[PDB]
Amino acid sequence: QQELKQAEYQLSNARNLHNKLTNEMEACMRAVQTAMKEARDLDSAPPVDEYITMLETDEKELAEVETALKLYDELKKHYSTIKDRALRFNKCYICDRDFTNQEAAKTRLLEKVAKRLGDEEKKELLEDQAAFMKSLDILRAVRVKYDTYQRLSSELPQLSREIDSETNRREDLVR
Amino acid sequence: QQELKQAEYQLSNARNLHNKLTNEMEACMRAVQTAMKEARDLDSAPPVDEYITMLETDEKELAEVETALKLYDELKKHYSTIKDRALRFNKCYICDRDFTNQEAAKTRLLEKVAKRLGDEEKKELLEDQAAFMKSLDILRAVRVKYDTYQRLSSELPQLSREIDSETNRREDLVRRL
Amino acid sequence: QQELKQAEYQLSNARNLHNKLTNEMEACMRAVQTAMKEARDLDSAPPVDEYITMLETDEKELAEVETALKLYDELKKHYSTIKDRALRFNKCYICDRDFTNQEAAKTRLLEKVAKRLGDEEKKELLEDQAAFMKSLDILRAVRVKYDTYQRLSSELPQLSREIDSETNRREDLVR
Amino acid sequence: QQELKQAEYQLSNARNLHNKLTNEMEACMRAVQTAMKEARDLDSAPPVDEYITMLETDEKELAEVETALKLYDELKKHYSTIKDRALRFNKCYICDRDFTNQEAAKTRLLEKVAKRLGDEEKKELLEDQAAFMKSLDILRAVRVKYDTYQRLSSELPQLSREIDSETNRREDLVRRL
Ligand SMILES: [Zn+2]
Ligand SMILES: [Zn+2]
Repeated sequence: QQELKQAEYQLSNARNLHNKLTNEMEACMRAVQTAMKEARDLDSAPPVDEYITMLETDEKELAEVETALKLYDELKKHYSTIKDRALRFNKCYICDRDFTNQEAAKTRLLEKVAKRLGDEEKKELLEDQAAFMKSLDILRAVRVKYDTYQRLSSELPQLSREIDSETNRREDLVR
Repeated sequence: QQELKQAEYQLSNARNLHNKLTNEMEACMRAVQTAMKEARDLDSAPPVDEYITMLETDEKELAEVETALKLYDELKKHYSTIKDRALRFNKCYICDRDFTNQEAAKTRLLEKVAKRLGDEEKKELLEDQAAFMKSLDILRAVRVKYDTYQRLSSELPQLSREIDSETNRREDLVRRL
Repeated sequence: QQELKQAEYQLSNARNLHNKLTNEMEACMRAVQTAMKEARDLDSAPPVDEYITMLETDEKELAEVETALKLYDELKKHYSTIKDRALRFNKCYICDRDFTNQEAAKTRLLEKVAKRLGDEEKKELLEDQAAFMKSLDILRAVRVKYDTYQRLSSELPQLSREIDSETNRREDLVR
Repeated sequence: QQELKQAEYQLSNARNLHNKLTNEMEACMRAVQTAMKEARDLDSAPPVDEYITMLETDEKELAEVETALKLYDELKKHYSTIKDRALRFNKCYICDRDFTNQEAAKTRLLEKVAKRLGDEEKKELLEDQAAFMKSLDILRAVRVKYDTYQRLSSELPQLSREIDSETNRREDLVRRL
């Protein structure tokens, strides 16, 4: 008799805890699926297990375009010193030979370096940086909801074992 | 009085949980503090909430040396094509003028590109990439322990206020009875 | 008269040189006026000595937009670290207070920094840097021609006076 | 032979002009070499054609410290508005939350911002701006001398060929006697 009230109370606490934890897990899954759907502009939401890959892709695809942005800048520094020493000082930067009576060789150099540094590349990979940064921010915002979804996926079966064991304890304890 | 028995049972469970959760936050705190001490080889462990600044520091200091390595490679490609067109084809790559009877200017070019080349910059950037990646991995390993320490820092005051309220009810009600 | 032959000889050389140098000055003037017309996209070419003021105009208008580009990037780092901590770590970066039960204050922070992260300004002042660099290169290309025009404007009067002195010499030396 | 004496007269003028223009080139070279020595306080004068790298490096080292000064001022403006909203209105500028019953968090904000507000960095950037502008002005003062030395290095060999032709032809015209 006396401990059956504890067995019933424990089982009731564990049932209600499992229900509440399940609801929170489902909410986190919805939120993370909504983020995955909008982050890449998907027509239907992917499986929750795909968030880790979508986040790693974004973390890398952003780092790639940011390396490429500094790459363009450092190359454009070098090509500008080539053009400047030709225009300002009548000279090829690499071999330090002047262009006196050699205006065609100077013209060829300038027409070459002008084709090394168009602006449309910078426009495009700045648009890429903007899109990958937006997408990564959307996935970073739900990181803690995926992590709670993950730990609740380990905690709910452990609690369910406790519920089933206490259910059998109750079913025995009647006599 | 079954309602007082429930009130004492409800406070028991709460006090015991605040104990279990306090022990878990404190373990999380010791784990993240030792990881912070280890990651930067510190003489004593920093405050628990310096974790975010040194994680963000390692994330960006690693990204910097990885951009610098990729930059060095691209510059080394370009300078190699300059050296190669001078050695293989007797030409300056930029202006398309040969070095026939100009061996001193060819020599100059080659000595210049040889100074825009060198092992030490890649060697020491690779050591820095290895060091920041080690430090970042040590801090990333405890990310989940920092996040639970933080969530428990919200939950313990809420649970503590709930106990205080329950304790007051237990006091007021045992006086009534 | 041997020295009258020598006089008519050097007077003639000076006269022909004054012509040659006059034609070189005029060729330089037309080149720098053409550069000034195309550099700022003018309906008519300006006076030759407007060159130095519009050159140092382009030098400083370029330096301004390049400082503003570097400024925008540094500000965008600060605003991004503020956004990042709010999204990733649920804290305000400045005061180190979390947003638990305060998601309206978190939302206010994120909306405020988003209004500090627009790329229209970068798009526009990258067009400005491209435009001022083009005009500065056009004006830099003719710098040496302008400097020759300037030195010949000192030399031609000096030589002109020489001719006239040798003309008086010749006119005196006939008898 | 009047045509031979006209050829001797032409040769004499070219020879004397080459001498005059050579003396002018050497005067230009000396001036730019002493200016390069002065601009960076060098203990021996560099080769005349290093003038372009010295001018380009002075232009960019000046321009970057002038950008750094503008950077520091805009950062100091932003940090001043953070300090001011905390001191004057008891509030965090970023999140719009007051510091009532939170004066430790207010104190942390103010101490963090005080560690950004360092005036020594402006002193050092102004010292560097002063030094690079002095250096650049020394090199800009000799710009016209270097551009002169450069045009004369094209003209003297052309005139030297003309001499070598006329010195051959004079000797041919006395062989013709
Ligand atoms: Zn070349
Ligand atoms: Zn705040």
